Amino acid sequence: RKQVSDGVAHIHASFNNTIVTITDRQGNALGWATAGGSGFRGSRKSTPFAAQVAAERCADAVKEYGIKNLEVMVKGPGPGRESTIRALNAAGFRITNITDVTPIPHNGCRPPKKRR
Amino acid sequence: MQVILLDKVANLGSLGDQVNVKAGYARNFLVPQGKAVPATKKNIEFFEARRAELEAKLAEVLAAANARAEKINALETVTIASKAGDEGKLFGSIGTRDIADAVTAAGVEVAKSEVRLPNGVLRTTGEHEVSFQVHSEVFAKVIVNVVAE
Amino acid sequence: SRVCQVTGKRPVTGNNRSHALNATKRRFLPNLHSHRFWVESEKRFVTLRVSAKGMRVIDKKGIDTVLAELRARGEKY
Amino acid sequence: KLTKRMRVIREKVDATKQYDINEAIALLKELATAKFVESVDVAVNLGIDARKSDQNVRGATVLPHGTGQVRYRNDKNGIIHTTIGKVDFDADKLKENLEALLVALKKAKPTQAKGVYIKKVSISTTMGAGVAVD
RNA sequence: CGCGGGGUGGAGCAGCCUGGUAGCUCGUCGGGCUCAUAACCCGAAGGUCGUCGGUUCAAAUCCGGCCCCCGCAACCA
RNA sequence: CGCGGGGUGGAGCAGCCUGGUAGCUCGUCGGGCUCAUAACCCGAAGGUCGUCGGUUCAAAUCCGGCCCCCGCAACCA
RNA sequence: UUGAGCCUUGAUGUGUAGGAUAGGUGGGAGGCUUUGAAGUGUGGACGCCAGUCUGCAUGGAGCCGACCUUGAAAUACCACCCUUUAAUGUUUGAUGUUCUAACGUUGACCCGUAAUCCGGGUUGCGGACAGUGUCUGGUGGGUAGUUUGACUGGGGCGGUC
RNA sequence: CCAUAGGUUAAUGAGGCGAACCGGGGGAACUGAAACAUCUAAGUACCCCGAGGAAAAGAAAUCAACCGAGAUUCCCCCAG
Ligand SMILES: [Mg+2]
Ligand SMILES: [Mg+2]
Ligand SMILES: [Mg+2]
Ligand SMILES: [Mg+2]
Ligand SMILES: [Mg+2]
Ligand SMILES: [Mg+2]
Ligand SMILES: [Mg+2]
Ligand SMILES: [Mg+2]
Ligand SMILES: [Mg+2]
Ligand SMILES: [Mg+2]
Ligand SMILES: [Mg+2]
Repeated sequence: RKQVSDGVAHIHASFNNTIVTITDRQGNALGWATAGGSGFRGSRKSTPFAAQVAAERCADAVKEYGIKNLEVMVKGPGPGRESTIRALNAAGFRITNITDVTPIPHNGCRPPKKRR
Repeated sequence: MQVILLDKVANLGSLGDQVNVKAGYARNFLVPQGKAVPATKKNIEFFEARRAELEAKLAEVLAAANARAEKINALETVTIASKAGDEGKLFGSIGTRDIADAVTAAGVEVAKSEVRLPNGVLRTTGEHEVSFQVHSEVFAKVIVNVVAE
Repeated sequence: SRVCQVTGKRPVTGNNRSHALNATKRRFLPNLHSHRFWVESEKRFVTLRVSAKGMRVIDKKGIDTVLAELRARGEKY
Repeated sequence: KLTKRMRVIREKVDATKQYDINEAIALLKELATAKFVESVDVAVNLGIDARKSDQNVRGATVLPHGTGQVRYRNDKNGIIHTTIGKVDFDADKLKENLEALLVALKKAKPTQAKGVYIKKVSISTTMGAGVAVD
């Protein structure tokens, strides 16, 4: 369990699923819980509620670590992004600061042409 | 093996111990360096009475000469300035060969085998510590200042 | 040749009996290895071409004792 | 865990040693330090399979000095236990008792018992230190 | 001449080795959906198992003759 | 020829190894579903442990066989 | 560092009857406590989070066995041990890094020597790898030794033995 | 550095040939088995090395049998 004092709660909110990984301050992962691994498979996987219950099941699994306060790094458009931070607060954490790490190129690689 | 020692081996021995060591360790290291001699019936007798009384301690005061070897140089500093480049960056990198020549003509008459370089091969212009090995257990800490000539 | 200096071993021959007992001539070679020894007498290195058994012989006997045997056998060492 | 009594019980006796038959019988006076007169139960680990009904060692032997004939049968795991009388019976009396039992077990050898029979025979009193015999 | 396989509802194919009870898809027939057809959904029917005989309690099957089809073979001078 | 094992609703797998107290995933209904079909989602239905003896308070389990599926190494009548 | 066997020692083990996160067995009913007590502060270990385990110490010398509910009695005391597990000792094994002396060097320089061979000597780089011997599994037409039936209205094909 | 390696000179011996025999180092195949692979052919042919007048072996860590014989070599039996 190692008993880490504080950590960072990353939020990967893509269009179809939100993986919420709680790592320490040094990036090393301590636990995770996806919106598709907590039931809600398919159409309901892309909902802000599934994103909520994703972050809920991630609050535990890290109780063994005892992270009191944590920073949050959101990433992606997704359906979550704002419903997942509310549950991550309701779990009993002290939100140090909320940062947005959405990766945006300065017109780098060519995006797909898809979806007609 | 069963090789009886002649010195102060850093892990098992203490001058006069009948330690069992691997055959390769004794044959290639202990034998040719005089750190030990094969424990065969007759050879044991030459050590236990002749050497263990007198010759053993004679090598111990040689280790006292190693204590003398720690301060053969007075100031304990050797400054070498050879051709280099700009912003430090030495032209031709110096080595343990020349440091053996540097301190001998300027203090400690040391050989190349007792010369060390704990930090690279000294390409930089500045402060360096050539930690001499006056003895396996007790060393020297002569500070070498390499200046860009 | 592969003849050891000390033991005087040489490559003997022999059959290679398979599971069907088919005899086939093979050749047993000695475990030669060029090792360099330290003679306390001359205070130098004498390079012999000895087998692995011949090193355990030099281990028991003296190093110079073996060379005394090789000198008696007219070998260059 | 341990205190005043329980530790001295183990300090007197050499734990890492199996004593001779005429040795253990005398040394037991050092251990039985209760108000009453204790007794010594005998621990004999039979080299038979308790997971095999064909090898069950079961019988009764007469104690020469009493407690006094005793009854015995092993566990579902391999060792059998029974007493050989009071601790205050003289040392050579227990000597008479112990030896009588060992014969009694070999007197009841199983046919399918494959392996060393006794391997370790120990006795101890009420408040006794673990003492194995030779 | 020989070797080996096949023949089963209107079509194409399982079942045969290891006998008693034959199934899948399409098509057909009837109903529904639609303004009408196709598609789609629901229900049902439909087979002398090439042909004759024999073995057996019982033969599509196991065995034999004949007819049709398919592949292989039909060679050395 | 042993040495290892593994056998559980229809069925693939648990749980056994370390004694009492059988879960799991598809194959079927009721639905909810929606103008609808699709898909989804909800609750139900089904092995007392392949079979027989011993020990034991209590055997799916531990110990003996039987029928196997195997995993091979063997395999010089 | 990290597996495995073992030693010492310390924990571990809530169908259900239940004051018990009790396994079988078992000798015997006093240990226990002032070689500084019950109760507790508070934290850790353990955890099916039901309840154990426990350091120091304010406190201050008590605490408790058959009794009664169990298929079993009270780790109060002790012995032999089983599943589960902790520290240490020891024992070999498999990895990772470093070291230098074995070994390699178809790197440099010197001498033998006017000689790109070779040997020795300094020195640099590798390094217990590489390579070689014995044993060993796999692969192996690269190579070698061979087998591949008879009857038959000629042999083959088919069929038969 | 010494010292070794190496270099120069002298002395003694060796080198090659030879018919078989002899000891040692390597070592086939056709053939027989009515095929063939274990096996046989055969440790033969042949190649190599070394020596002598002979060579080899040889004075028991041998056999025997609880009685004894006493190195090796060769021949007849033992016995196909
Ligand atoms: Mg595309
Ligand atoms: Mg229509
Ligand atoms: Mg071929
Ligand atoms: Mg042939
Ligand atoms: Mg013919
Ligand atoms: Mg000649
Ligand atoms: Mg033939
Ligand atoms: Mg002559
Ligand atoms: Mg002679
Ligand atoms: Mg002779
Ligand atoms: Mg006699």
